[PDB]
Amino acid sequence: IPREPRRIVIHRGSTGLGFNIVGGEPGEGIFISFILAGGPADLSGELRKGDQILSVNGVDLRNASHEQAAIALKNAGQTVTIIAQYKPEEYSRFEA
Repeated sequence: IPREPRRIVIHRGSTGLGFNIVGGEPGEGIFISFILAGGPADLSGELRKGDQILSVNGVDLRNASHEQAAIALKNAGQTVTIIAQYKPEEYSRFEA
């Protein structure tokens, strides 16, 4: 799994984008907390639990609140460019 930022294109399906995000207040980061088996994110093979979402369709989400990121993803349309960077060490702060 590359640690460099990676460009991923997901096409929304009946189950949505096929992943969940976790975040907090601005600056805590936005991370993929779950990927649905057989959903669009899984079929791409490119996203991982523990990825930080750096941007969505050119919207910088590095310092976004959970709410800001959730609305960005909801309004990103039916094709979504995600810039992701694998950061399981930071993600784990959010996982019980």
